[PDB]
Amino acid sequence: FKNLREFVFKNIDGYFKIYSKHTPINLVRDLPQGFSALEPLVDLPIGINITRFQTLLALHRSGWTAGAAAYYVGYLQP
Amino acid sequence: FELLHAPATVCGPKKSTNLVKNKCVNFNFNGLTGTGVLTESNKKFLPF
Amino acid sequence: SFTRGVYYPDKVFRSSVLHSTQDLFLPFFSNVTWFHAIHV
Repeated sequence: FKNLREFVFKNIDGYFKIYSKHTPINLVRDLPQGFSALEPLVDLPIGINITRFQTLLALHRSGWTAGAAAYYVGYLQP
Repeated sequence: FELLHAPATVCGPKKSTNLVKNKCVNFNFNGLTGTGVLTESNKKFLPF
Repeated sequence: SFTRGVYYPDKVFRSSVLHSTQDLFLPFFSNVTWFHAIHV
């Protein structure tokens, strides 16, 4: 690939926080071995609980054939 | 006026006071309260 | 996961200091579930 998107989504006390980072990296697959701190990019007072998460994908028309990409999910722990 | 379990996104408070430099003053910056002198600084703060 | 998932804990600015905080973080070198958008 040529670019890396990093996002952290959290929901605490009714505020939902999105931390974002862009890092251009050339790698076939998997996360790069590089340290990047994610700068908070959105903070919104949503107010509702979040128990389920679903990502949205861009379907490429040929019958759908999605683009070759890797999306990684890591659960935050205390 | 509704007050439920969520962020209170409707408010009316605000405080525009004139800043004074190089003088020992009591300052309140958006909820941070302290006492001291305020000076121009060369600290490169990140935008957030 | 290697060393990724670290975010700024707050809007507090710190210069040349080590700061220890307990927040919700992604553990280092943890197993992360990865999926491919394309289906063959």
